[PDB]
Amino acid sequence: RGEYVVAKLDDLINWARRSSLWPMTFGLACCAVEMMHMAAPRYDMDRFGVVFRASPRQSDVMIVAGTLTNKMAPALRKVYDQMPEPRYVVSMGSCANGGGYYHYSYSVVRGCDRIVPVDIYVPGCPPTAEALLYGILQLQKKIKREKRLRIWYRR
Amino acid sequence: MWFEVLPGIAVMGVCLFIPGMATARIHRFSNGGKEKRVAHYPYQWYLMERDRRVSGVNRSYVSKGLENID
Amino acid sequence: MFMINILMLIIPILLAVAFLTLVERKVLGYMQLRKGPNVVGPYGLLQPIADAIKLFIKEPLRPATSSASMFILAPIMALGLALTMWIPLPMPYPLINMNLGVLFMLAMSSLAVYSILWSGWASNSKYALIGALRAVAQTISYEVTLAIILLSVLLMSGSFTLSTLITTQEQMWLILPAWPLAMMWFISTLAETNRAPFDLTEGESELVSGFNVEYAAGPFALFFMAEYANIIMMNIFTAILFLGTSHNPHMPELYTINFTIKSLLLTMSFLWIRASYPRFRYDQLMHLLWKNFLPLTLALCMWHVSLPILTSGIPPQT
Amino acid sequence: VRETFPEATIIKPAEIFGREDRFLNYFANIRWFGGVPLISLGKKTVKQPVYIVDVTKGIINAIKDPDARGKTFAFVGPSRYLLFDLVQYVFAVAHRPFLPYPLPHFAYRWIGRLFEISPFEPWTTRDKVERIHTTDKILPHLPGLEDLGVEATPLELKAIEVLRRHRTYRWLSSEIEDVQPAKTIP
Amino acid sequence: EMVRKCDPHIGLLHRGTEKLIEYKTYLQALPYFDRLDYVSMMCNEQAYSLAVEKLLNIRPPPRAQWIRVLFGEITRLLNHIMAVTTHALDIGAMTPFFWMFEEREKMFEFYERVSGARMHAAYVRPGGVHQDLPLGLMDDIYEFSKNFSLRIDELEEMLTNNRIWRNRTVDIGIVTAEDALNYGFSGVMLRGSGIQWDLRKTQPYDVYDQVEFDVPIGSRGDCYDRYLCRVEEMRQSIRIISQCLNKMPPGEIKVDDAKVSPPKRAEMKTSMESLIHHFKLYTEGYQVPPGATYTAIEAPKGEFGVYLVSDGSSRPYRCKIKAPGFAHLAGLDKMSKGHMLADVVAIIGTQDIVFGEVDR
Amino acid sequence: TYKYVNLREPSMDMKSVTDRAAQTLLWTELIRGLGMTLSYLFREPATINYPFEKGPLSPRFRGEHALRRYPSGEERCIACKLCEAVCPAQAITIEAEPRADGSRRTTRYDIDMTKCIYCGFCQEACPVDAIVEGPNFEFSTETHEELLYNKEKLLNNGDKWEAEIAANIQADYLYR
Amino acid sequence: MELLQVLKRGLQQVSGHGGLRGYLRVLFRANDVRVGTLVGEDKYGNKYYEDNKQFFGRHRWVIYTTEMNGKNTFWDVDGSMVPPEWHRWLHCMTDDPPTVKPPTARKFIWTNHKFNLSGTPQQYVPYSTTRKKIQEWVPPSTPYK
Amino acid sequence: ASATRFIQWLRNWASGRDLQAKLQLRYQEISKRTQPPPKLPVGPSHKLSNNYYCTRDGRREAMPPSIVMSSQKKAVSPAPPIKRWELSQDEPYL
Ligand SMILES: CCCCCCCCCCCCCCCCCC(=O)OC[C@H](COP(=O)(O)OCCN)OC(=O)CCCCCCCCCCCCCCCCC
Ligand code: SF4
Ligand code: SF4
Ligand code: SF4
Repeated sequence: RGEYVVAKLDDLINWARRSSLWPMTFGLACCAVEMMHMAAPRYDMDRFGVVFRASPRQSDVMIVAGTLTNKMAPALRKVYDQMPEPRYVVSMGSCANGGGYYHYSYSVVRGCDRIVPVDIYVPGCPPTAEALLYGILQLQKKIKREKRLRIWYRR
Repeated sequence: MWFEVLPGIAVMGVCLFIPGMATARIHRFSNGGKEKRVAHYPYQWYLMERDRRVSGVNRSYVSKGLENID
Repeated sequence: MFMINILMLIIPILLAVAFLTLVERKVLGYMQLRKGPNVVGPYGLLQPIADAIKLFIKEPLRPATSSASMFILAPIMALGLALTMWIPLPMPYPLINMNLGVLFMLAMSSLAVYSILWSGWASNSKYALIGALRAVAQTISYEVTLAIILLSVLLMSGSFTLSTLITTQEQMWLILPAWPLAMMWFISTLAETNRAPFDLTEGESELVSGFNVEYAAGPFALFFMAEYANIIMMNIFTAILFLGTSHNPHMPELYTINFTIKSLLLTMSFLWIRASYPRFRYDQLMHLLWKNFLPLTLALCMWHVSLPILTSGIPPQT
Repeated sequence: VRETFPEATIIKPAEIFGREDRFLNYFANIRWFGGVPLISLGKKTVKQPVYIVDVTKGIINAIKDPDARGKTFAFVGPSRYLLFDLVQYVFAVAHRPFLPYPLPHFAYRWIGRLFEISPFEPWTTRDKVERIHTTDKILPHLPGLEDLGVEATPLELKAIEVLRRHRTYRWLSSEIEDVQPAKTIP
Repeated sequence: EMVRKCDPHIGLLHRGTEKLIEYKTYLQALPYFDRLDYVSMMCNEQAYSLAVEKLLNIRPPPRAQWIRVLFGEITRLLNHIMAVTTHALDIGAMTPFFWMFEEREKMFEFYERVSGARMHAAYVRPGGVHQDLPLGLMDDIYEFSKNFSLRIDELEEMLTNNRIWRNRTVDIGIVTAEDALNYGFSGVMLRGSGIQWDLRKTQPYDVYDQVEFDVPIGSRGDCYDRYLCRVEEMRQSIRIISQCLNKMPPGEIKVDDAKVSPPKRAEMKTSMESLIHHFKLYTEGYQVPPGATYTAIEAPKGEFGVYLVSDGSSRPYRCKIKAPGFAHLAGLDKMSKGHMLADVVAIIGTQDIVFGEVDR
Repeated sequence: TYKYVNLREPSMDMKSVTDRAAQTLLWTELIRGLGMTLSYLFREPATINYPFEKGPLSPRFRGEHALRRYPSGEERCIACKLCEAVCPAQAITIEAEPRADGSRRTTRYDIDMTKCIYCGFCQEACPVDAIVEGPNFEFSTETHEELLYNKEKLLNNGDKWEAEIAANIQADYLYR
Repeated sequence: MELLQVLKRGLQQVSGHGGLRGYLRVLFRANDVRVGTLVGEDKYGNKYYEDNKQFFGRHRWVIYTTEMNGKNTFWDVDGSMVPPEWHRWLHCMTDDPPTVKPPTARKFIWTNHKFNLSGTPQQYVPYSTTRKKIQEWVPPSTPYK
Repeated sequence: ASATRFIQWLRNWASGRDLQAKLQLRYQEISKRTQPPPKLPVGPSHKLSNNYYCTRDGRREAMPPSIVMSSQKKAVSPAPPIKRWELSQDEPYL
């Protein structure tokens, strides 16, 4: 039965991908400090298989951790496009979510979702390191629910 | 705790043990239960070639003792 | 049977490399007051499997500006030559018994450098080029001292055959009469494997990812496997050179167990060192080797030519 | 469709070219097989390809245009080309060597089935080969893009946008005016 | 890899903070200062509060002044841990970051217990502080401070005498005392070159004149001396914190003047005057007499000041923020002359730059 | 007062010079650094087992917003708009009118949680403890729209979280 | 010898979880095999434990239920499953568990706690809660003209 | 705190410090997470008499700047020269 085989292969590729999320070493402002605390010993993101890698070529997740300005927007889009696929975007904190404290400024992008597609929004200013971790585990469960091979089988 | 790093070390240790163990056992299997003959110099290869001729079965690891001298 | 012997060499190597990645992450983690992987499989035992699968179903990228053929060739060279470095290793019996096994390992290590130069150059990007030229500097730094350090040790063993080192050290480890050379050998292997505090060709905090910055997915995994394979192999070489294990011909597995423990501990010391020190500047590495090790290595090469002769303890040629 | 929904707007585009098309990208990807097979060497086929943005703007104007209800439009580009001249232009813009050779219809069909075996997205098919070598109909009786206010975009102004990524590093930076256009069937 | 020119292009985190403030009441503008040097949150709040308290011609109560110095010095510990360990992280020593960020995490808890926020407390306000310390907080700060010097001792074991660390930082990025002054440097960027200057000693604020501490001074003006100064400033911060724990006085924690500081919630719900003042302070906000002040503090990164222009209403007319890192980064090209690429990595770290304040 | 951080002349006697030579040749200070990371290997790690274990928080923690009620079930909010006036981010939007019983109550109460800076000014300004920041911090969403809270969402939050919110207010209201 | 006592403690943990099956369940569900004192259990099946000899942060924990509100949570668990009354104790905002210090009862407090519903058909969708502002003129339904 | 005697000795020796006296993990020495209620004091203006606001009004004491010169003897410095700092007696040299 192909349905059974593709279902199990979906679980494997999904499991491999959520178990090995490598965020891009990419942070913008104060939200990036709480992201540092998620890597720090109390939360130890690395224990979930979540490992920062500087090169976009070797990253699976972009965590937009801070305010995105108009001057920075093209560079953020550039390094997101240079991520191979599958790739995911986590929006962290009010600034990245929708502009936040600087929403009405002439120099700020009102939410990073105007520039890139976003999989998870983590609320807070900043979200606590635990809140960000909750967002990463929420991303993992979203990847767990993906049905790439089951949909291909029924195409 | 630190001893939770051991399981990965044990798995890594087992994998590094296999190549040496396998090579030693494969050598005995392919040389009639003995170490593979080592031929670093022409003299040793000459003796091994003579063993192959003397064996009667074209195997330099098949030894012939006094039973073969009349 | 020989084809089976080859497979029972490189498949375990790849498995040991995969689980070394877990061990480094755990060892580094606990030295950093955290745990490292402990979710993906019990105690993180499945973490390497997820990473490998992840990378190989990830999209590989060929950069627009890149030289296509060289870009693909370089990672193949890296892993293929990393595996080649293992075939003459006596554990206690080598897969390929060589007369000049040490000279074979020197040559194969020199050839492997071109997998860094060509990957960096073929990428056609500035951080990759900077990383590649750091490898040129690194090789210039350590290569001369490394060969002459080996020579001094081999003047006590008498040959370039790796199995002879087992005979040489039957009574005593060579680290006793050659601990100064063992110290300089150990640092050179860190520079040879591009390891901290000599991780300059990658130099993450400086070059993002250096020579492999444009590599993704499966091609990236090949460079990673090659590096960790070389870390283990270079520390097996060190164990044979300086901490020789006794070989009982009728119980060869006792050698393997003892020799494996020594190789593991030496590999752990690489992880230990990475956790402890800052990084050299790549000109300071060149001056370390040329202005410190090389003067001392030249003097000790003179001493180890004379010492066998004046003590009447020259090793046998055979 | 015209029976179920009599007031529908039916739009009939020629082959549409754009960044993610299966047209200019399809020809440029023939380069991995060396020469470029063509039925009758592409001298018997004529195409009038239309830019993606033109079709898009035509759809958007049809929504807002009350006159568009119940009509049938034909969206064609400004120029008609011989299939041979079009593919020659594609390889010139991409700076790839162009080695056209003649392949008869039955031979091209046989290879089409070869690629149909793929359970994924076939690189080509028998049906695809047919449509590429079909002449683009001339339909003067139907309204076109100009009837909806869209001014058709020439292929000469947008081919580089689609085909720049098909070049090697040597030719990446070549500018739009470096390649001479294709003969347009007047 | 020789650096022939450094051209910092900033503005990638410019968010028009100074323009936004013109549309806020003085209270509403206070949280913007948490997000400048977003590693020294409560120190930025204190500088803004001192400027407003100066234009208002009011004084915060003694207990609030002691709390401000206590949490100013805890904030200096937060800043120096981030400055030193990321500096080491860039230079390749990744392990101290992890040991010391567990300490940062414990100090984040102190922030959360007084304000309910781990970082952007919005706790220090013109008039005093927002709330009094919860019962039991000072015992836990004391327990933290008892052990912290050992954590500094472990950091120094890894770096201070390490020959690799010294090779990366000794004689790197030398700035002369004269150049440092003309380039507008401040803080450790002056004291590493031997200049004897620290605004807590020379132009003291809330209760810094009542505590005893030593200013560390360098002798070579390079990265290594500036690293030693930051390490010794952490030890002195612990020394100051000890005195604040012992000398904390009783009393109220915001100015007893309900035309500036809001009344207590119980008063607001009983007294007509208190309700009116609560209503007006949270809508129109207190008006500030017209005037202009430049007020500066010894922030962890250097001299942090505000040029605050009041037009007489309840919203500032102009608020110019002087970020110490702005002048420091302008000196990067000067300091990087003759150095290699990896030395520029070290020099960026030795300036201790956060772009929330450089760009605003 | 000041102190010099780096101003010391090494002793030039034979023992000291030979101590420094041993340090240079035998890498003693580098070996000492190895001892420190070794001691950490054998220390219990600081990591907690999230989500089965949680980082500590206090009653003052500022998290997700909620609209509260009196014990009778009546809404506390009487549409004074103090929270909307003080909001540093202009994240609050309010409309009000007389209710069918003449009560002064809101018909709109939106908080744009992507504008909000989670500063707590709104709960300070509220005269009746209607709007609070609760203790929840695990409400990340998959879409932006899910963070634009209207009054129905905020009342549900209050009903959902009131048991914890009331206990937290009880613990801290004497500090306010 | 302590190394022998350590093994007994680790071997005891297998019995403290009711045998190898229960031990392996908690090892694979929570990656932790510690045994604590059962502080209490909520109506959804979550079990709460303390061990005050553990360091602060590790001294309280929850073993989440295997099913909640009709969802299978044997493998899929998340911090939002903790109900509010236990949330305060689990995050150390209070010393007293709700078994000892019960929360005050109100007729409007949710009887059934809901976890994070994002990405499901129960998710929140924003909308304007106000009525139409301008009433438009409606023409008559008869031809008088 | 649960480290065996041998492990305590090992890390004590490697670090060169007695690490058990100043552990970086917190146990029972921390404050209880429930505390008795406070009873905060009031400020100096909480009086029923002799408390007229006009006598304690800081804002209304602010005055416009003093015009020293406008376009409508010994030399001076802005202040006395700064006194030279003293070396610390706690630890003059690090
Ligand atoms: C009978 C008569 C006998 C005659 C023979 C007598 C010979 C013995 C006496 C000679 C001295 C023996 C020791 C020689 C060892 C090599 C010494 C050396 O080169 O190190 C010094 C080197 C100098 O660099 P630096 O300190 O920066 O300053 C130099 C100024 N130009 O500094 C360095 O190299 C620092 C290296 C930095 C990188 C270190 C990272 C790893 C550190 C941990 C390694 C631990 C050692 C492990 C050894 C394991 C071996 C298996
Ligand atoms: S959301 Fe808050 S903490 Fe994050 S970058 Fe913006 S202001 Fe800073
Ligand atoms: S917490 Fe602050 S920003 Fe958020 S709604 Fe309340 S007043 Fe506005
Ligand atoms: S929530 Fe409070 S402050 Fe806001 S309008 Fe309602 S009653 Fe007024």
